[PDB]
Amino acid sequence: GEPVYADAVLNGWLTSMGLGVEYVRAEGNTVYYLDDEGREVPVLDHACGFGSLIFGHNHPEIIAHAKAALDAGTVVHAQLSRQPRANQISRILNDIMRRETGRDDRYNAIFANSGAEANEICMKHAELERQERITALFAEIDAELDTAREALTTGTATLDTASLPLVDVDGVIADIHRHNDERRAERPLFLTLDGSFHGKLVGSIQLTQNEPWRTPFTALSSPARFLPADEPELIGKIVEDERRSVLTLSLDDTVRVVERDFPVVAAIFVEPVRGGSGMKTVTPELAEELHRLRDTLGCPLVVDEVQTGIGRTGAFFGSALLGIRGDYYTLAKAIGGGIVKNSVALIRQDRFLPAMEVIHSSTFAKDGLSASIALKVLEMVEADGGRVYQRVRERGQRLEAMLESVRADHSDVVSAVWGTGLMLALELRDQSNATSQAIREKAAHGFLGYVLAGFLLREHHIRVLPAGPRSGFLRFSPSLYITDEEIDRTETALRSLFTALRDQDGDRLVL
Amino acid sequence: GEPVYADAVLNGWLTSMGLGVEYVRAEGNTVYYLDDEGREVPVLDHACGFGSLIFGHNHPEIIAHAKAALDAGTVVHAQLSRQPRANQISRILNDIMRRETGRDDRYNAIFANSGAEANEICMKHAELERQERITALFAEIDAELDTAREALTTGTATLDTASLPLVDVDGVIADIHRHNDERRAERPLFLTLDGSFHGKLVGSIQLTQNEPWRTPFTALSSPARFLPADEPELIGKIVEDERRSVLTLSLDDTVRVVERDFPVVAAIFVEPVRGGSGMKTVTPELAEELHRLRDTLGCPLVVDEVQTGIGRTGAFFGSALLGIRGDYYTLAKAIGGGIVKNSVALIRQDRFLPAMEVIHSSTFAKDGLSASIALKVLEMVEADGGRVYQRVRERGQRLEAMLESVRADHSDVVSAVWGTGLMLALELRDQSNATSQAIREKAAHGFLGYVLAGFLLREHHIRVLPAGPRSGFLRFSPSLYITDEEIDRTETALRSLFTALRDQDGDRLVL
Ligand SMILES: Cc1ncc(COP(=O)(O)O)c(/C=N/[C@@H](C)C(=O)O)c1O
Ligand SMILES: Cc1ncc(COP(=O)(O)O)c(/C=N/[C@@H](C)C(=O)O)c1O
Repeated sequence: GEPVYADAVLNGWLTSMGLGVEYVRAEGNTVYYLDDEGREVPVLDHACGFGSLIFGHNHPEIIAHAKAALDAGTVVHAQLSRQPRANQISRILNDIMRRETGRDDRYNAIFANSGAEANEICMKHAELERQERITALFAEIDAELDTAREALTTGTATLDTASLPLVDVDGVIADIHRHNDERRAERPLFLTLDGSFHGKLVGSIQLTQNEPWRTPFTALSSPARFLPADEPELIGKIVEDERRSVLTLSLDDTVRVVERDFPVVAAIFVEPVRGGSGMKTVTPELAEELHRLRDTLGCPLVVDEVQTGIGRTGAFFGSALLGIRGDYYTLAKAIGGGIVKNSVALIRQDRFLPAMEVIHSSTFAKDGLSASIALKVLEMVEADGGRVYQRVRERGQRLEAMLESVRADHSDVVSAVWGTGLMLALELRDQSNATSQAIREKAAHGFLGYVLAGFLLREHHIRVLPAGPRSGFLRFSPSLYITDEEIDRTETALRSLFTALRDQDGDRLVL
Repeated sequence: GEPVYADAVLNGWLTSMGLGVEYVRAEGNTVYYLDDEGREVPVLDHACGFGSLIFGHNHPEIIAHAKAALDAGTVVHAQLSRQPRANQISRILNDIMRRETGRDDRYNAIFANSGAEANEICMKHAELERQERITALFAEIDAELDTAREALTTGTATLDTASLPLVDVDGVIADIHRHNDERRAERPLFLTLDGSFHGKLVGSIQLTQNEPWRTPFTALSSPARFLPADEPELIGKIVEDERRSVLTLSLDDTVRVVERDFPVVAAIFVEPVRGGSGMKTVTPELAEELHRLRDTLGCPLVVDEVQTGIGRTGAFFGSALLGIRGDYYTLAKAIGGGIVKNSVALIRQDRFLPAMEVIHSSTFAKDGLSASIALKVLEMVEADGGRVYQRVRERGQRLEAMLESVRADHSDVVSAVWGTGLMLALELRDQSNATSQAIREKAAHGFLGYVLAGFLLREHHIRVLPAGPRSGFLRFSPSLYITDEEIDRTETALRSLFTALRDQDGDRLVL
């Protein structure tokens, strides 16, 4: 009961899951904690900043580059001056996306500080595009109203009174303007997939499924409809329910009050590999439903590659690998080199509203230091003719094979292997009906994955963090330097874990 | 017409204002650009990352600490493990606020990546406190409805039908539950001051006055009522207009439908020195209106010290200097040492809802690198018995005196000096009726301050950026190492500028 100033509830909970440890140094795929005697104990990191460390902890090339930038007196804070590195970074991502998609499209870049901040840049730019669409529609409706009032007052046409349910000339027009203004000021919707994770700020959290993370904040910001990824014959009907009309007058002899489409949906968000769903890759059938939706509503499709980008899936863009044709793209995690904080929103130049370049800004965005490190990260992942993607793919295959080898012999406690390249997960079978009270209680609290992670830490010196809404998945997203030995030690560790879980050995698994 | 991938509109605009320059190196209060010959031209930086650089660009102590942290293999990405540096940082801020306010209050710290992110942590925690208050109110209304239905059905009391406008027993209760649920799901309000700047993300931008920055995004998120800072006899009426009622039944013989207060305001936000208002310090009368409002509505008062904190005003907290008694505090800018990105929300432990420690999170938040640099920044500003605050105050006084000396002789084009410590500004008199076409056109576009900044750049090698919604203020927020010579050069530069503006020399001022 001494004074505590941060992290008491968080540390209490980590301690009870068996994850109460302090890492004092990190290098490559290894984090070190101190044992009772003050010796460094090495632990294999499969979490790696939730997929921030494609090149591992404190990669010597990234550290040396950072130290060189600082020794050179890089201008970190040069707001409202020419910062050509922003353009140079966007040029490279532009060239990479052209190469990987064969599409000769150009993208404007807006930088931020976090993946949620890049996603929110896209939500704002989306809303700018919806205000454009709205101004134009309302401009046409005024024209239609002028032309219907000219026809009606002169006597060239008569108002059809069978259409009057939908609301005297001047009065019916006022009632239309009142209905339309009501509709105009209603919040927009965003469309996401079930299990979607797009960040936890006031805007982005509404785009994040995890119910305890989101539902307390529901009232603050525009909501998302979470479209059922696996049951996509239903998406069509869910978005059709969300159609909203404005009113105008239609001239033919006869004038009629008629409904016209109002743009409600600001954007569609998608993860090429679904972090909050336990690393499920978007299927071709779903990609094609999202394309239909985007073409149908004429809002942008935002591809969140905060986690899937910068080579993780064995291409630079996972959207490119899985055929998702986005309008806007977002990057963060690995672009900071595992040491700094950087993010980018790529908005197709044919859609990009130039106001955004001067009405949106951030103190720290586009800083000199994270700009230099981004150019280094892009140089490293592009080096030697794209062989780094090849290494991700071959390490990814080796590690997926091990995970499948383990599932095949422990299918009683493992349902699936999910993901691609080095963004993988094991789905754990429900343990809410477990023999051991200790396990069953943890499973019923949504903690099972954390307990099991605890086991792997204390018994095998392997750092794993769960994913998914009830910690029903074990994440494996290590560096492209993961060795065959480290993969064998992980296999050993998982056979041990899934053998104890089979045996319902609650005393060994739960403290 | 070559391909461009970022910043084309932004660079076009900076070029036309005469601010089209690239700074290649920075040290202390100096930024260097390259002249036509490729020689370094030194420029005095009065912008300093909008007040991020209390210790200047690339302070040797901060650079050396950062290089040591990187060479030690700092664990940057240790998510969901014990990170004691978070607690150690919060301990120090806690001790500093106690010392400066004499209040023995304790604060929980939640870290983020940007000032907007810290402000949005506070908006979310505010909304968590409003959901608590709402659950409790609705719990009591159910009880009052049970007790009114028991009284009415048994016959112990009769329903008074003069109260029925506000909506048969069971039917009037359903109509109350329908009204109440409607109200429950409505967006909350935030209260801010006129000219308020709190960030530009989906949540925070609604809290930011600047109309072109905000009005396009109005539909996305809960709004702010911008309270008139100078006319605070009107605030009372503005907040009273925003009162909203729920309905219940009140038992006496007689049952009556009655209105009860619904909690609508999530939070009050304030800057101790108002960045978006041209560096106006909050007056005691306004501080006391904000205290009244907070005590009256029982929502938290959030003190945004993103810009005013870490010694800028001549104390660590500007709230402490000006007697603002906040519930939550936010810090960012200087805490990154001018090289990394870090922010913190301090929430009073008596109000702090422990769910927030586990339902809110961020990939980059609380990273090892910015944590080590924060501890260094806090060591430096606290060093040698608080003499750093003394130096801010004496440098601040010297620079304010020069700005007042300049206003006194150029009161035709300068209306006021605003701010405190090293967070100062000159208010420029309106130039929309200027003789020179060139000046008048720029003033009418809101660009006057940028034009003048251009002059100071090209004619005197001084970097100044404007503040305020029509760039009607010139900001001066340099490092505590600003020399007497640099202050003299700034005086010379401003006499020159304000003499040309007096002379309406549009050919010298506008390119
Ligand atoms: C796909 C995706 N989008 C957005 C964000 C938010 O980025 P941020 O603001 O944290 O820098 C994250 C973070 N994903 C990690 C936290 C995870 O699911 O473990 C992410 O995985
Ligand atoms: C008082 C205040 N609050 C919040 C923010 C947002 O912080 P961020 O997300 O940019 O890191 C800033 C930035 N203020 C600068 C931009 C200014 O007043 O010009 C700020 O000054």
